Amino acid sequence: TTKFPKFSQALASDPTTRRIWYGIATAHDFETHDGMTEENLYQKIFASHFGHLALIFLWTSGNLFHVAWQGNFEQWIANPLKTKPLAHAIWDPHFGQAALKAFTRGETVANISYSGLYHWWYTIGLRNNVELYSGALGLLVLSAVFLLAGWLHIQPKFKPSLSWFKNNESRLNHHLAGLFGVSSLAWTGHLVHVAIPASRGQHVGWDNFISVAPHPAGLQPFFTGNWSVYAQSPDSMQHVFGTNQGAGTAILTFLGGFHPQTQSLWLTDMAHHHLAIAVIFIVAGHMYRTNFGIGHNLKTILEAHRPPSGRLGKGHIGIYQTLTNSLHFQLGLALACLSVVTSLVAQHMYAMPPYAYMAYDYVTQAALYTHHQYIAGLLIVGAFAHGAIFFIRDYDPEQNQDNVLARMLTHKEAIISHLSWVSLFLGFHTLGLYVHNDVVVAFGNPEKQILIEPIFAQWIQATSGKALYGFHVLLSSSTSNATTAAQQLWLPGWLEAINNESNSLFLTIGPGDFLVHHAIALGLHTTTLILVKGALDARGSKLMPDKKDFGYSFPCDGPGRGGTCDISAWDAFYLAMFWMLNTIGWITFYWHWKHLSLWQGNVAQFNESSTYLMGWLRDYLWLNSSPLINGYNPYGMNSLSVWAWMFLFAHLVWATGFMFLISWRGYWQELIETLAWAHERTPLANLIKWKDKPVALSIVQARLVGLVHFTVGYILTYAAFVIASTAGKF
Amino acid sequence: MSASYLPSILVPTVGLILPFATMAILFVAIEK
Amino acid sequence: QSPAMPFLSKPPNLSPDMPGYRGFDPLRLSDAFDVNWLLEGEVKNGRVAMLACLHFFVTEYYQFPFYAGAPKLAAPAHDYFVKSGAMIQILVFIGFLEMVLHRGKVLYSDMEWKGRKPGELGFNPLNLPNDKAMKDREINNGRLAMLGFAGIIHGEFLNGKMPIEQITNFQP
Amino acid sequence: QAPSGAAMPSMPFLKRPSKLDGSLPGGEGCFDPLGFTEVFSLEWMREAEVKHCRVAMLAVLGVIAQEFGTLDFYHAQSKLQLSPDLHNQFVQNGALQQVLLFVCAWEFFVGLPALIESLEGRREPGYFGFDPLKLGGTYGSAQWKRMAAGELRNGRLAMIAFGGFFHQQLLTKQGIIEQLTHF
Amino acid sequence: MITDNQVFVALIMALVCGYLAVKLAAQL
Amino acid sequence: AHTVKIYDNCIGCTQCVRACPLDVLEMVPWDGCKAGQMASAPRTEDCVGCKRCETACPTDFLSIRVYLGGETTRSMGLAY
Ligand code: CLA
Ligand code: CLA
Ligand code: CLA
Ligand code: CLA
Ligand code: CLA
Ligand code: CLA
Ligand SMILES: CC1=C(/C=C/C(C)=C/C=C/C(C)=C/C=C/C=C(C)/C=C/C=C(C)/C=C/C2=C(C)C[C@@H](O)CC2(C)C)C(C)(C)C[C@H](O)C1
Ligand SMILES: CC1=C(/C=C/C(C)=C\C=C/C(C)=C/C=C/C=C(C)/C=C/C=C(C)/C=C/C2=C(C)C[C@@H](O)CC2(C)C)C(C)(C)C[C@H](O)C1
Ligand SMILES: CC1=C(/C=C/C(C)=C/C=C/C(C)=C/C=C/C=C(C)/C=C/C=C(C)/C=C/C2=C(C)CCCC2(C)C)C(C)(C)CCC1
Ligand SMILES: CC1=C(/C=C/C(C)=C/C=C/C(C)=C/C=C/C=C(C)/C=C/C=C(C)/C=C/C2=C(C)CCCC2(C)C)C(C)(C)CCC1
Ligand code: SF4
Ligand code: SF4
Repeated sequence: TTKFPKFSQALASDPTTRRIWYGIATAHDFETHDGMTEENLYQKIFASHFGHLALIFLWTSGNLFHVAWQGNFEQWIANPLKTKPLAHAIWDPHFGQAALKAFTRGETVANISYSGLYHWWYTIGLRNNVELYSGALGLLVLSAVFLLAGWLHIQPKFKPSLSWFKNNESRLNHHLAGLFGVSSLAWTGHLVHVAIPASRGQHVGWDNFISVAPHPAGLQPFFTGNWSVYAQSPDSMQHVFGTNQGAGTAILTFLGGFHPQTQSLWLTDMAHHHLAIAVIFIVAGHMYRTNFGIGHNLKTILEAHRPPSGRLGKGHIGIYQTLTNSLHFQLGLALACLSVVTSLVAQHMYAMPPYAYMAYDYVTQAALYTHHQYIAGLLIVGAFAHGAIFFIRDYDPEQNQDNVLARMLTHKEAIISHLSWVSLFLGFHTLGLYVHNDVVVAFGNPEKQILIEPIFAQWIQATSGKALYGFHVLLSSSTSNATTAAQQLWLPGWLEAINNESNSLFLTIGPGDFLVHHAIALGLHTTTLILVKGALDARGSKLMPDKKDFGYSFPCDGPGRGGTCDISAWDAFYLAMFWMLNTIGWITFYWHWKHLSLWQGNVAQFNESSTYLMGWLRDYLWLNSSPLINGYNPYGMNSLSVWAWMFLFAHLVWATGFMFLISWRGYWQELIETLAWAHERTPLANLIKWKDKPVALSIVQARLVGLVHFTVGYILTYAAFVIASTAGKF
Repeated sequence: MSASYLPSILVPTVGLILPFATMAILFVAIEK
Repeated sequence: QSPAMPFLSKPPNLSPDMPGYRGFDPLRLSDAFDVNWLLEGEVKNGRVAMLACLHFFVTEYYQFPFYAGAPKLAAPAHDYFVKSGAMIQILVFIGFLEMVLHRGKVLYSDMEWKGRKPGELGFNPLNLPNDKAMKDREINNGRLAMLGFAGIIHGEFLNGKMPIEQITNFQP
Repeated sequence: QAPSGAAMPSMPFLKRPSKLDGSLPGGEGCFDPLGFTEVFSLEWMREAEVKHCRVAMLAVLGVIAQEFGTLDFYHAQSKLQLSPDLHNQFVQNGALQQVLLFVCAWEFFVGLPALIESLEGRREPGYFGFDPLKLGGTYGSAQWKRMAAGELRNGRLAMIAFGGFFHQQLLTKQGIIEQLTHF
Repeated sequence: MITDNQVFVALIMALVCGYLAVKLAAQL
Repeated sequence: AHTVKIYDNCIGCTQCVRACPLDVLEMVPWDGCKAGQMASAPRTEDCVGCKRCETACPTDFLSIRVYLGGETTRSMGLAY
């Protein structure tokens, strides 16, 4: 604790540049820090959590403040379909005059926003820059508060005990009823009091919200139980959003489908959704036994779920202790569920646009889908990484004897071998069918293509009421008890939306959609295979039966026993990242091309070209690259210059990653030795001495540095393309 | 914007002065 | 315990020997930073603000003949002499003085106080009495000048009005 | 019957809170049935109570004083002091903007240092040693405790009173003094 | 439109977050 | 430094000691195996962690095990 890093004496004693790198890379692995106790670990994490939350509120503050100060929110409200929202001003003294003009948006040099903040803020009732700014100040206070809380809870009297941190039943009650439930109840309050009034051109703010009742009938219906009153007189189908013209009085409805003007969910549906959700969460958070002698014990629930056959051995006996005592098990489950939520957000927000006019902001739609699927992809890789770490660091076989978790390890070869089978099957046949299609199309015979109708997915569209395919099942059947039950509620609005081919609600699907879905299945299964193999072999294999003794991350076990490069569970994380990027690539390529085709009104292009891979390269990548790569050229530059420059930058970063991934350490260490030699023997230069002996990056470090360049290049390349291709085209 | 001078002060600060100060501070911190 | 704020404990790193000590440090910046640096920073920010307050007071019934036809308002003046190329000569000259007075050790890491208490830069040509309560008189004038200067420039930005015109009979 | 050991004086059926021993100036009852002091810092809660007491007391007197008469240059259109209408006016005037600045200044440069000192256990919550006229006496005397107990009892009453003030004015749309005079 | 005063009020509150952030950072 | 451990299944074949390019290891008398000798790791301050010893060990699993630890001038194989 007398040289960086203070938390590792083993690193601090390292006389080489490795000390600095490993200091940075291990700074947050609190468990492995010198003299770390379980109590200090939890308390450090809790305080770090306050830091991270404060960061989220400062970032959000920044976005509100920049739009308030430098944006065109007020001008965008006036004309949301034509006006481009501004992110923030550019001040760059490297700009030539031509670049200042190219990026001039009105009277300001500025970036256009593709984050959808204007659409969201406008939908939730924000109407002017002073309201945004008030938001910014409000969130600076929230940041400051969390920084105070963070600071308080690492002061001796305010450090919570380990028993506090392992109070599962209490945290679940509060998080369900309070964090989810009451937040959703309070948010309902915002929609009913502020957002819905704002949608009907009625200003409700801090100035008047005490006096201005969000419904004419007040709270008399709510206490008399005459709740139908709140659903009467919804906004007409002629309602001009932000105005009273065709406005209703309803605050809670079940209209289904879209506001025809804003092509977004009804605010009164979203109000009533959140009321329903709030109640479900408040009830759900009264499940678990705290201090009042009612509710469930989570251990008692788990221990009871042992099938009497003995087919799951001891069932869930021991799982309670295993989960409660492992932060990595907890982080794994949390990342797994959050990943799924992030993917569901991506899928549901494009299909059922919540925000006024954002269906028309094509760049924002594409940006948001892509952003969230890459976050979801990172989260699920992380979930499995912490699954693997859990197995090495926290899993005790003796405490999990013959339970569901121990039984996974018992048949790991059955699991891995079957994931291998499904991956091989999907890979052979998906690549096979695409290559069949490419060859017969290349030979001028597209009628010889294997074009398998996605009839199961088409049948599901028909169950939700899509008439197009000729199936008359459930909601697409007039006589179904499913149809008749919903006819007076959401079904008219929903059927209108689902049978409209202009929106993204249950897009029409054909053979193109069949093939890419099997590509997506291949990617999910293979990424899963790598991560699961990583987790189930983390503790040991036939090649390294004592792997758990070497920990999550180590270079290898040397060239003996045939050679052991990339044997650590960390190496499975490293390999899975490539497959995650590849898979999210296929997903987001598919989303983007399907939407470009829809938005152009040339669905036929996607339908015909998507069934062979040259179609993707030519009609998606090559065709849509033109606006991007002409951001600058010999004749001049335009506002896409920054995406053109970023695009090349990202290709460079991607390719630089290959150096670290392909060329390994020994080459570099030998080269550095000659440079050290040269420096010491060069006059004048040799008066200057390094304090840290320069060495080549470590074996694992280069995998990480290579993967970061690869990942950054991968993401920035696609970001520049998906933005510039969409912005350039519309 | 209203305070259109501010980017002329803060972008150099965040972009040149503060990164040099931070690099200088971290250099001394990791070399002592 | 703190003389200025009895309800708060005394700032430990502060001492009564230091000039202008009231034990006033509610934020405890004397814990965060070396007192010798803060002390040096205080007197300097003072000495600079002192000259800044005089600058505004003199250039108002005068403005040196050879620079005549320049606005005496803070921001317009700054913009004029930067365009002129006078402020860049002053910047390098102040830069020169800073290196000369501190004798190379200019960094918070480097600056040292071997045989000099904070503020003692070895500038006493008239040879007036230093080691006494005269340091507290410099500090009080410096502290007042720092708030003074802040009051001038904010008055200059608010209603575009002269320092001496403000104290006649005006309200917004 | 009563509980076995030490019982809460204010509620003889409930057990006495662990931290509240009856010694505090305005805490003879040891009144904490919901058990806030069992989970929260007493020094924090005391600082908050005394802060609320002093803000509430000024605010209750402020309403009464502003009702009786307001200054001319402050063109107060609303006669209801705890109305949104009046609050909104003196935000736009910049009057509440000015007192916000010096309240925020106090809280950041005085109140927050003062709170942190109390959590460390080097300051009695609420103590700023402000007694120019010496209407309390020596710090820690029986006279000081009587005034300390008096501060809370007056403050707790003002805190509740301000609830009555706000809510009654919101229904009736009448002054607190106007309501007393007219039924 | 956001006034010079509003931008500077934001900056002092961001300064306060800076102070509180450094306080937390220094302790963690 | 690296940690080098010898487990009881060592058959005293000497192959790890012959393989070690840093002279970390030596053979010591021992009654536990027929060879009458066991590998020993007395000079692990000189161990570079090359695992030539493990490569040479014929037992299943290994009787000699190298746990890479805290890096030093010596362990990093630096001639500067
Ligand atoms: C912000 C207001 C506030 C705060 C922070 C405190 C804080 C405190 N009070 Mg005080 N008290 C208050 C208002 C407050 N009081 C008022 C208005 C009265 C008059 C009724 C009292 C009467 C009182 C007595 C007689 C005693 C205390 C005592 C205390 C101390 C111990 C109890 C506790 O932990 O806090 C309570 C923490 C809170 C956050 C307040 C509760 C707020 C929640 C949201 C509940 C809302 C209740 C609502 C008004 C309906 C009440 C009806 C029914 C449920 C009873 C603690 C310093 C004890 C002491 O030791 O004195 C020094 C003591 O003996 N208080
Ligand atoms: C009402 C009681 C309550 C509340 C409100 C919270 C709230 C919180 N606690 Mg918990 N906590 C509680 C009681 C409570 N706690 C109790 C009693 C215990 C002890 C038994 C704990 C023990 C505890 C620990 C040990 C930790 C927390 C942490 C947290 C924070 C989690 C991070 C976060 O901000 O999530 C925000 C969550 C939501 C907003 C919920 C919804 C999120 C899902 C994914 C919905 C999808 C989003 C939705 C559609 C909205 C979209 C918004 C917009 C962009 C359109 C959060 C502030 C962590 C922390 O960070 O502390 C600093 C932490 O480490 N708590
Ligand atoms: C999840 C719940 C939630 C969320 C995310 C929002 C979000 C928002 N609200 Mg809404 N609102 C809500 C619930 C919510 N509200 C509830 C329950 C009501 C009561 C029915 C309102 C009534 C309301 C009004 C009257 C107004 C808003 C406005 C806003 C916008 C700016 C808010 C701001 O500057 O505060 C910054 C954030 C904080 C201060 C966070 C910390 C929260 C503190 C600790 C709690 C105190 C709440 C509040 C700030 C002050 C209470 C006032 C008091 C008289 C009751 C923002 C979009 C304003 C707007 O401009 O609309 C477009 C506006 O005028 N809201
Ligand atoms: C809530 C989310 C969360 C939390 C609390 C943790 C916590 C932890 N993780 Mg986990 N993890 C997560 C999500 C999370 N992770 C996700 C989403 C993934 C998938 C990516 C992982 C994958 C993962 C692996 C593979 C490992 C961990 C490890 C750890 C431990 C800390 C390692 C460390 O010191 O980091 C320090 C981190 C760094 C020094 C990386 C710096 C930032 C990177 C390189 C991005 C650089 C971006 C670049 C600057 C942008 C360029 C811009 C361009 C324009 C130029 C810690 C327990 C490690 C561990 O030791 O556990 C045993 C470990 O090996 N995590
Ligand atoms: C285009 C690039 C590419 C391709 C085609 C593959 C293919 C494969 N990867 Mg690999 N992978 C890649 C890049 C690629 N990877 C990258 C960049 C990484 C990061 C290092 C990985 C890391 C990785 C890991 C960690 C894993 C995989 C696995 C797989 C297999 C997945 C299942 C499958 O699809 O089986 C079907 C097989 C194919 C599609 C391969 C091509 C088969 C060809 C078309 C047959 C050719 C026959 C024909 C007659 C021509 C003969 C030529 C002649 C000269 C003999 C598959 C062999 C996993 C696995 O092995 O699962 C079982 C696995 O765990 N990959
Ligand atoms: C926010 C980050 C930032 C900012 C504000 C700048 C700003 C500038 N850069 Mg850029 N630059 C940056 C990051 C940044 N750079 C990075 C990360 C790189 C690496 C890719 C570059 C690579 C780069 C190159 C290769 C060049 C620039 C140049 C410039 C200048 C062009 C405008 C001009 O015509 O001045 C013309 C010059 C002047 C008006 C003279 C002023 C020069 C400085 C400010 C002297 C100050 C002296 C002062 C007394 C002491 C302070 C010194 C220092 C501590 C600030 C401008 C000062 C050009 C330049 O002229 O630099 C000298 C140039 O050739 N930059
Ligand atoms: C807000 C504002 C106000 C501003 C008034 C505010 C409070 C006053 C602040 C100004 C301060 C006090 C100047 C500080 C005096 C500085 C002088 C210039 C010192 C001379 C040189 C000395 C003596 C030392 C050097 C030397 C030392 C080393 C010793 C020897 O070697 C000799 C020399 C070589 C001289 C109003 C009231 C005008 C109203 C307006 O409306 C708004
Ligand atoms: C809205 C807002 C405004 C004002 C905001 C703000 C000031 C409003 C303040 C409301 C407060 C003070 C209500 C307080 C509620 C009063 C409670 C309910 C009293 C306790 C209940 C009893 C019953 C318990 C006592 C007990 C009982 C059981 C009896 C005994 O036996 C024992 C004890 C233990 C004493 C404006 C004006 C700024 C405009 C802006 O536009 C928006
Ligand atoms: C007063 C005044 C002025 C000034 C002002 C200014 C200039 C300001 C500034 C400001 C600033 C300059 C600010 C700052 C800020 C900062 C912050 C707010 C930060 C944050 C942070 C956080 C939140 C976190 C972090 C972390 C990490 C990352 C690591 C460790 C841990 C932690 C978590 C801590 C003028 C001249 C106008 C004049 C008038 C008056
Ligand atoms: C390795 C490991 C780990 C990790 C893990 C993971 C990462 C996982 C994940 C996983 C996942 C990621 C999962 C998922 C799943 C999902 C599901 C299970 C779903 C289902 C669903 C359903 C059931 C549906 C239904 C429906 C439909 C379809 C329609 C209509 C409606 C309804 C609702 C009826 C842990 C940490 C644990 C620990 C250790 C080991
Ligand atoms: S790892 Fe290499 S240096 Fe170390 S004992 Fe084995 S052979 Fe010798
Ligand atoms: S190679 Fe293995 S079996 Fe042979 S002496 Fe060395 S440790 Fe023992």
